[PDB]
Amino acid sequence: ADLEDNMETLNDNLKVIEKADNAAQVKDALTKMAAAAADAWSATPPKLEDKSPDSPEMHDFRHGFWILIGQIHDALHLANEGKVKEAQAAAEQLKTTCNACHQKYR
Amino acid sequence: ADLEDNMETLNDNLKVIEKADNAAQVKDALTKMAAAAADAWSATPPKLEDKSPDSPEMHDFRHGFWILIGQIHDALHLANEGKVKEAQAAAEQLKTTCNACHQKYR
Ligand code: HEM
Ligand code: HEM
Ligand SMILES: [Cl-]
Ligand SMILES: [Cl-]
Ligand SMILES: [Cu+2]
Ligand SMILES: [Cu+2]
Repeated sequence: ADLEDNMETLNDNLKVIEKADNAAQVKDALTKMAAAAADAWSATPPKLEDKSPDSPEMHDFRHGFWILIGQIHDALHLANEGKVKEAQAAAEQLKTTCNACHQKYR
Repeated sequence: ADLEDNMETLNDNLKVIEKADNAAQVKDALTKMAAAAADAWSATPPKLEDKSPDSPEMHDFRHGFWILIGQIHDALHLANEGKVKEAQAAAEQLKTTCNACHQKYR
């Protein structure tokens, strides 16, 4: 529930998806990711600790989780359509969204 | 952070949106809604208290917030395009997602 644990869950489940052999394994990992991002939403990263809760930076930080949550859902839908490799590929591409936030706020 | 508080935030800001006369009012209310939904993600509703956290019903409960969060985002994007009335209309139509969950799980 702290920001570290949420980030590990995100990281770990990205690796679970990469190594997965069926759609159920992918779905489970993706829902775990979504829950971690949702929980991360209310956090203040150390580098934005001096900004007000409703500053543009804090809004944008939260928006970074918003984008990720949408994209995790896109990958979930691919898995439900039986597109295992495509869902795995979509999950890998999530790193772009991971990195976008890290570059600004980590 | 309770399920009650989160539902009030959601309800109250839906009313703020309806009464809004500018884009900024609509944007702010929508982000507060998204934050409440994200926070509600980890909750177990009274009716699903005897179900396991990874039961289909619990996944579907969480999925209800997932759908809502995407739809709030859609309304947010309308506002950012300057389509204020359209964003207000989109926010009002969120109620069907509100009700979809209430019907199953409230
Ligand atoms: C699936 C996507 C993501 C993955 C796999 C991921 C992974 C990680 C990992 C493993 C760490 C700790 C290791 C390190 O700092 O070197 C970390 C830190 C961090 N992440 Fe992420 N992350 C993701 C998405 C995001 C997003 C979307 C945001 C912002 C909205 C974010 C914000 C941060 C911040 C602020 C830290 C530093 C934490 C601290 O120092 O307390 N991350 N991330
Ligand atoms: C913007 C849409 C929503 C609005 C305006 C809203 C509003 C409310 C309000 C005012 C209440 C308290 C009144 C009552 O219980 O009669 C409530 C309760 C509740 N809502 Fe919602 N809600 C929304 C979305 C959702 C969603 C998407 C879910 C499911 C994922 C959900 C699940 C629940 C549950 C389980 C309760 C009862 C909680 C308890 O008794 O402890 N709501 N909602
Ligand atoms: Cl911390
Ligand atoms: Cl499969
Ligand atoms: Cu879905
Ligand atoms: Cu957006």
